[PDB]
Amino acid sequence: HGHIYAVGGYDGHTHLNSVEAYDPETDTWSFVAPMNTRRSGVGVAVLHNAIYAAGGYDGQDQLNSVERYDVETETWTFVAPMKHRRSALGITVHHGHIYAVGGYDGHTHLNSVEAYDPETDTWSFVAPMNTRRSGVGVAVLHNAIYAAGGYDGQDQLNSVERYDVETETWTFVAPMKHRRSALGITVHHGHIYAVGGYDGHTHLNSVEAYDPETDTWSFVAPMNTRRSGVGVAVLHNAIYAAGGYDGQDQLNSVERYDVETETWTFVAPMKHRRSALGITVH
Ligand SMILES: [Ca+2]
Ligand SMILES: [Ca+2]
Ligand SMILES: [Ca+2]
Repeated sequence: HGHIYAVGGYDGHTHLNSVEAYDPETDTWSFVAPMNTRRSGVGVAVLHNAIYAAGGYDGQDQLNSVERYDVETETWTFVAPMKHRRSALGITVHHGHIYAVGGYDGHTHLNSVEAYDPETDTWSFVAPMNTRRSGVGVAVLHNAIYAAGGYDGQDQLNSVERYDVETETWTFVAPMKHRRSALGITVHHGHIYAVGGYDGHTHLNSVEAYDPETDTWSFVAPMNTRRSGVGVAVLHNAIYAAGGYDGQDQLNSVERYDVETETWTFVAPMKHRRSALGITVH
């Protein structure tokens, strides 16, 4: 449907159940049906033409609940809950399944990983990561899921792991040049883009890109704004960075990276400021 969906987050006072969608044809945001549950630190993905919002924090607990938006009915419906409560988890989709990666359960930072089967409406565990990671960024590239950065309970991480769906286990790949917790992670062309985050000292406007052909990370032009708790997605050959936290304020601004001009430019802001939001393209 070629729209960017911005899901939940925290606006500085409220944990949001609000959802809005960006139309690139008109450069405008409009609101969507709100979720059943408030969710900051939420993970979101699209599976068989529906948007899933998994985990997060509702203002009182970390969540194992998971809800599913159908664009036709404009309704959010709960599906089976995750086995682990997870805020600041990563969420992605591979081979018809949703993968919930890491996160924080209210006491522990998780290395556990669970997969959702929409045909049986059940979650199952898969291989845990080598490293515990909340505030992790995930994405899929070819036959693998990548988990980059995050926070292991005491350190912000620059390490990066790859889940090979054939070997069914996680292995380390080249680390990021910067440590990044609460970063955004997305895939463009054949590369993984790591966007923003927090390095233990400041909130980052920097960006770097992973080439699987060479197992190396390289510099890309930084964004105009520092953003941890940012959501990122690709739409029509451009990368969008929406929301986050610049070190002082939750953000409603949105920037778009053009790969030709290597330039970030602001587009229309969202109606709500959202740190620790989910962002996906539907
Ligand atoms: Ca057009
Ligand atoms: Ca089916
Ligand atoms: Ca190759």
